[PDB]
Amino acid sequence: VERDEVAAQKRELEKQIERLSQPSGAEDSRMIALAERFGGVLLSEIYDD
Amino acid sequence: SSKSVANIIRKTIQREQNRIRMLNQGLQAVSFGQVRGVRLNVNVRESHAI
Repeated sequence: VERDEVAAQKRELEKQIERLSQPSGAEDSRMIALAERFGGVLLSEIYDD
Repeated sequence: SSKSVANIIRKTIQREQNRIRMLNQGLQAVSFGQVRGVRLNVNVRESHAI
């Protein structure tokens, strides 16, 4: 039980880490295709710096 | 990291193509002998695109 609880916490941590990964950490699940399919740029990336 | 490398290569290629296309506009309609225009053709090699 302790192992499974720790594993759930772990999985949440890696999911959170991944969500910030690429191309610039955002809702990249579909934001990617939604972004390159149209000649636009992510606002968060625009304000990246 | 590999995905990021690929994306940055693609972005740089697009930017350079845009810049070269912009520069190309100034050489339109240059009359030299039978020559009437000059272009810098930029392309992505298939052997590297794949």
